[PDB]
Amino acid sequence: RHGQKGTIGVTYRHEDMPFSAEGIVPDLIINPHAIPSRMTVAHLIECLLSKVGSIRGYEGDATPFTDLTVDAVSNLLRDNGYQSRGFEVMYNGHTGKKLMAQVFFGPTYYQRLRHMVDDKIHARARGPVQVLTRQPVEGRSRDGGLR
Amino acid sequence: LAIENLHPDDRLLLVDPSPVFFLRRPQYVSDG
Amino acid sequence: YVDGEEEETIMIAMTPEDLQTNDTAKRIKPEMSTSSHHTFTHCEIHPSMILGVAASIIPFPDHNQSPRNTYQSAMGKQAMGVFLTNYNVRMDTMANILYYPQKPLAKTQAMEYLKFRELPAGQNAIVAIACYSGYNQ
Amino acid sequence: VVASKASSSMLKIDQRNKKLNNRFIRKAEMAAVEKRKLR
Amino acid sequence: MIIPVRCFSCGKVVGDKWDAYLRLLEEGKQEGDALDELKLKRYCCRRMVLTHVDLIEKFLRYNPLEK
Amino acid sequence: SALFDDIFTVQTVDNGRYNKVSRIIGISTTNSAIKLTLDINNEMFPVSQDDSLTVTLANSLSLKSWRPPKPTDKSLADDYDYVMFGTVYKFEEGDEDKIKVYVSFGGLLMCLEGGYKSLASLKQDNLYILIRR
Amino acid sequence: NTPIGRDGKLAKPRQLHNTHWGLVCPAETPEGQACGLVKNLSLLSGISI
Amino acid sequence: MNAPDRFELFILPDDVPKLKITPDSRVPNCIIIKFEREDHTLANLLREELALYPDVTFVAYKVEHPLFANFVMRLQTEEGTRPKQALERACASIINKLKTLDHKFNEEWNIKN
Amino acid sequence: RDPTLNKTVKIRQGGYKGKIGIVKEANGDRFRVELHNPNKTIPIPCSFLLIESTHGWVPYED
Amino acid sequence: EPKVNIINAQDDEVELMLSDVNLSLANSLRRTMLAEVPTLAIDLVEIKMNTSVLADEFISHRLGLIPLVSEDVEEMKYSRDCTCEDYCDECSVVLELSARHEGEEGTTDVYSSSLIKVSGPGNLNVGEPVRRDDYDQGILLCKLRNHQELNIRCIAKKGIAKEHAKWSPCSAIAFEYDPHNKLKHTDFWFEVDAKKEWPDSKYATWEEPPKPGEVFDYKAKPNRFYMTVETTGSLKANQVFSRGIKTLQEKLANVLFELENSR
Amino acid sequence: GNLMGKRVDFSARTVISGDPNLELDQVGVPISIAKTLSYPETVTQYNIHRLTEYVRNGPNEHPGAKYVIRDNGDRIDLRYHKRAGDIVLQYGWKVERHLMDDDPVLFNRQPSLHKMSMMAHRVKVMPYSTFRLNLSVTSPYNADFDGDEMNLHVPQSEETRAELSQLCAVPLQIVSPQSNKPVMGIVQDTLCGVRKMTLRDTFIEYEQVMNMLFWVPSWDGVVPQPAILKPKPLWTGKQLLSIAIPSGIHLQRTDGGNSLLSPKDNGMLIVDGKVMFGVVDKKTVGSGGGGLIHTVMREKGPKICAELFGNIQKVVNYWLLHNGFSIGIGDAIADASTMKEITHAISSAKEQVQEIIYKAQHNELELKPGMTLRESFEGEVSRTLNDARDSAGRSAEMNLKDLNNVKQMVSAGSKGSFINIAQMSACVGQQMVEGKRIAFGFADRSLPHFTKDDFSPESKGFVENSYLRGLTPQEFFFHAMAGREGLIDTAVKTAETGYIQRRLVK
RNA sequence: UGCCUGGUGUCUUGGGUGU
Ligand SMILES: [Mg+2]
Ligand SMILES: [Zn+2]
Ligand SMILES: [Zn+2]
Repeated sequence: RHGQKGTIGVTYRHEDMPFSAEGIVPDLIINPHAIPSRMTVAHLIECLLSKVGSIRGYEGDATPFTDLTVDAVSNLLRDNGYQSRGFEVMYNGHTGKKLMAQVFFGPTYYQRLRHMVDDKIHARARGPVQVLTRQPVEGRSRDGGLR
Repeated sequence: LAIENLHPDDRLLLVDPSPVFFLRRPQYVSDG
Repeated sequence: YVDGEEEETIMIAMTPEDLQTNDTAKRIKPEMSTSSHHTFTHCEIHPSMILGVAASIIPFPDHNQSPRNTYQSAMGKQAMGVFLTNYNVRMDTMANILYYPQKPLAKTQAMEYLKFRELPAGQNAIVAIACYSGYNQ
Repeated sequence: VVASKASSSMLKIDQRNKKLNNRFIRKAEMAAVEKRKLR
Repeated sequence: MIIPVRCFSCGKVVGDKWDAYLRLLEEGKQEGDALDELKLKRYCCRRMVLTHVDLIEKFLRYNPLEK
Repeated sequence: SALFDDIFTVQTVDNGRYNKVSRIIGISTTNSAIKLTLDINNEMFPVSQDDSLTVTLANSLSLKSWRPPKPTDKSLADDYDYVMFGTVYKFEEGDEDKIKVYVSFGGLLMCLEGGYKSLASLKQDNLYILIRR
Repeated sequence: NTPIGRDGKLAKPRQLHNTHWGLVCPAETPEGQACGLVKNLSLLSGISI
Repeated sequence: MNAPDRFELFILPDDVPKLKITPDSRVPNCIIIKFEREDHTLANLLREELALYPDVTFVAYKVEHPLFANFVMRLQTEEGTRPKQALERACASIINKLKTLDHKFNEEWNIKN
Repeated sequence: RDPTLNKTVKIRQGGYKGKIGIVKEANGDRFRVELHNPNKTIPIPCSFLLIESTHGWVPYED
Repeated sequence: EPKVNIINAQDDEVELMLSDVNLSLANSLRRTMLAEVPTLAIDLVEIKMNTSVLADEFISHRLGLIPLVSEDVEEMKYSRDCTCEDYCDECSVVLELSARHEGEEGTTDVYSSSLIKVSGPGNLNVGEPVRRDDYDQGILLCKLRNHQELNIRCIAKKGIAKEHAKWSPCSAIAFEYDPHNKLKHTDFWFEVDAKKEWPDSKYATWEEPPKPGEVFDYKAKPNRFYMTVETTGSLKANQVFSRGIKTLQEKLANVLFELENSR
Repeated sequence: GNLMGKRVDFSARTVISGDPNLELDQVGVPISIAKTLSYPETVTQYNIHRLTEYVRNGPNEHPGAKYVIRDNGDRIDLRYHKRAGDIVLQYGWKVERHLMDDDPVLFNRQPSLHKMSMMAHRVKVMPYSTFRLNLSVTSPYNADFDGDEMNLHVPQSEETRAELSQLCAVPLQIVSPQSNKPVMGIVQDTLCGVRKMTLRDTFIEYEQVMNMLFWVPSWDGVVPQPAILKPKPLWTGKQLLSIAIPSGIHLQRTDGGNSLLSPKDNGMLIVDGKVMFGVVDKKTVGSGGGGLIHTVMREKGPKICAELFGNIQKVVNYWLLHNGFSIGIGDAIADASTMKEITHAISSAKEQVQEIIYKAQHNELELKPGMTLRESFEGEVSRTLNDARDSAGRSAEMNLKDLNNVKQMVSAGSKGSFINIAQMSACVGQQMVEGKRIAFGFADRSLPHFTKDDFSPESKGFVENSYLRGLTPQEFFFHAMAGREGLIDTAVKTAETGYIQRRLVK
């Protein structure tokens, strides 16, 4: 919900994903490089607030221009036995060894967009042509050619 | 009776071995 | 009610707390020291009501770079959800329905009147930010 | 209408949660505003 | 639409706990306490029951197409 | 066998930016005007100020693919506590008797200032440094 | 919608003006040709009858 | 549409050998082993078992691409030992370790049942 | 003229045992059968098919 | 040389500590338990009638995820390895479901208890859907109102979680070693002090914290591993552990046989 | 529309994705696209056996064929032929076989601004439905994997295939004639991981070194001696990186007048392909001129330079996979000691602006020549506020530790800059619309929440807060105005630039 | 002996996607 669009690059099975000490594997891994240039801090704040809410069984209130601060959410998260900033010690799926860097980890609301690759893939060797110009027709639905 | 009806000193005896304004209780019908 | 022309002649307070006269996390209110005293005539009901329908879905829109808010407003109209409850009896040219919609964990107060809790258009995924194998660059 | 049992239970839960929220959130806001005032 | 059979992240079976969860919420228990009483420890499982919206109760209100 | 040998007293130990790497500066006890600036691994060979180190430089450990050393074989490294292998990337034939030798042990740098007579033999492509304490 | 079209375009009609506060959404606008020309009412706005 | 069948991760075609061995002539007494329809589960186990043998001087493995279920392992032993014998010894040793682990777990489970 | 074309068939061997399909191509000894279960079409030898008839399933003697 | 020590034991989860094994062996065991232990799950659905509001493939996907008792699945054969034409009793289990709502008011819930085993291997304890108790209704499958009926016939086959996640016996395997970070395998992010900003591990009391004057030990390797195995009920925890060990042994034995037959 | 540019046959289009495990000049092609497209191969006595096999396999089995073309020009369709096995191929016939591995294909992304937007790759057939690119070529194409699509064109002749493989091939396009510097370099997490991996205090054990060495395709089978032999054999990251660099490469760079002892590990010195000191980052393996890539291209040629990308990427990606890297909300937070400094700096700047306002209102303000009183006043206020934001950002940046992830990404040059740190941590700063502060849209004020004739910094679009701290409604609206101006400016200037370039080309 | 099919509008307009 913060303009962070992307496409699936590869799918790993349950046993190939990194896991935390309590066995939680992520559903989805995004690159750290998406954050600093675009400055979507709201993404990180939403992840932290959602983590606290799912731990405590509440729904976070992310209304803008309120008195919510990151430090209050961090205190709540620390009181529940997690690192106050949301980091987690995470293990490597392939070898089982600990990762040297801790991983920001939590639930976030994602939405699936209408643009799927199977509705865009198109190839043409030969096919219908226009009557006037005898050049390939236009359109993926009509088995057309590329300009 | 409830926790409120308990004596304040006895409430002080209830020590974990306050609500926050930004944690709502979930609903299903909403409003409008 | 006031329109765009009557607003020229009124003095509005942003919050009811503005009607009366050292933390590193909380934000800073305007000092407004140019005027010795103020005589407000109106007060905003809630400042977050300056947003539209699509921009009322973003959580913490004030912590974001504004072009990202615009991009999300654009992309929220392409998210598959449950457009109506009678999708079985309708014959639309296209229709996309998500199997297991979930309501967001971090919601906004304006989502109550958009029925986003009852017809949500997404799911809560456990997201990890990491350079795992180089396939997410 | 003859609503199902699950729907009736959900309605009761919603009413209770609405009342509890309207009480607790207002109380917390009142507690916070006075502290922000005296600072 | 209807409570998922398995938790997406780990795979715990949460599809048999919807009715018990509603019964617990009916008795006045808080959502966190209700989820704890069902032995849902990991928050990946807790989000499945906590954020589920039950839409089949709205689809069932339409008159069946056959008889 | 050994191309240089001396005993140094550590003047300064600088951790600075890093956690596992320390800069140590030492001057020879038997001969001043010989300086040693060196990078070491703290976790394997921790040192403190005013320590005494026996530093030896050799062009070979004898008495191309690397292999884990068999317990049966013996080499010059059996007498020391910290052995590194590096390449000499600068041999500054400076002033009348000021010679500087720069050696890089895979990014961990060493500079050895001294007279020509002491450091004449250190004009090699690769050097082992053997430190005892 | 603002029917100024594409011919004879200028940046001033497309801009977000000070007087738009509270009446149209500052964030929601299309991309490309219609950027700024297409507006969305704020969540408490109305139109006089 | 272009998604491969999931059983191709572990079901071996008839014409594809499970285990192809080719010598590596750049260094003495080295072989390259290509495992088909296998992944990190067997590879890491074998690699870390072989790394402890005093007569094995180089052992490594890599999975070329996550979308293909195979891995290739490089093994290189001392002059006395043929690498394939070292691989067989590693397999047998891990089998014995697993056997004693199973026996001990059964004993403990019966005790604590 | 390929009497088994456009006929419901069931697979009895291989990696698709017990899946219902419809024969689409019948050149020879390699039948193209679209599967009802996923949305795909696969080749299959004639020996691996069970052609539906008026009385249960019949092997490749239809 | 390897040792096993059990901390907690239950029918559905066991919490144990492995020691004197390599980290690779423990991780391979975890991976094998997660994705290579065969179980039994519904793999074909023949829908004879479905007038419910759910799509046919929606209900098929839901059915495939229902755990079935897979105790004697070793005796069972893989579908592709059975020479029988069609499916026999030795490579498949047939379950049947029939649900209907009577009366013109109310809603009927379809539970997994309604799945009735019709045919299967003789005297093998496989195929029955897992039930927590004798009075547990099970997984909610669908809902029906008046004049809506669901009548299906499902076939269960043997497979592994590599092919599809519905055959996975485990839910989540907690895995952990070196609670006090004596090996320095991780470097702790911090703002002020890394010691008081990071929560203690749940096994921190099982190992002595390092002494203040202790030096780093470069000769140490991870030696004790704490892991918890949770199952979905199709297999008991001890069965999952033992069968993971057996599967790993079979894989290694197959590799050994290939090597010996190569010459 | 029909003569200068026309629609063409033998082409494909689909979404692109990234593959770290592809060579520089390789593209991953889905199986369905490979089956649809074709290349007519002339039957000779070097390939008649293989072509007969392809004809037998038919148009549905890969590798296969779609048509057989006789000498007279008649086409034999293999879908509708009942006797495909009864076809004998004569010399000189053509078989329109399927697309296969190592076939050169032209690859293109729109808009094609320069000649590096069309380059010829080598086909590799892969499952799933997306084109796959090595991530180093995403720079010349100006492409990322958030939904972009790219075009593929298949040559249909021996002459055209030779032209593509000898002129437009990706390795030949590494150095551009526009600025005589490389257009492809190490990017994103490979850049971040080569900075992290080549730090002075990165040591690697033997078992990980063996795996890292086996990953290098060009490795010669000799393991380098460890930097530390006793008590424990340890290799440094610089050694494993030098393994990937071809021998005979010399590179020297001085950063900030550093000495040869490099106390800060800056600068660079590569002797015979071995790194002596210096952290490898954007200044070395980036796309700038005089770096490692430019040196290798000038010295060894396009083939070795193309292999260099693969070697470096594979080693660094394995190391970073087994090490890890992340970013969190805790990385945008500065301690109280720095927050008080930032607040003091901002307050001092606001006091200075207030003094300037008083001086201008009492006619005590000096006038810049060529500018009016109002223009000089506005320029001075803008300069003061920009200096305020820069000072606060500098304080925040100096606060950050070495383990801060944002600082690591900025230092590596992979993503972000100093202004991003300043705005996320310290102060968003002054919002400018059309090069000036926020105008007075209302009657002598910017918003109805301010009094008339108010020139204070917060009344004309100075966002005092940071993104972490959150923006007040007025700052939110002003920042939205500035962002809208940016979007409009981009969407308008693109057409003017396109027209200019078309006129120049014509 | 009963014997197998390639052939696909146009013009406007709108809404979108990647730069
Ligand atoms: Mg893009
Ligand atoms: Zn779960
Ligand atoms: Zn059978």
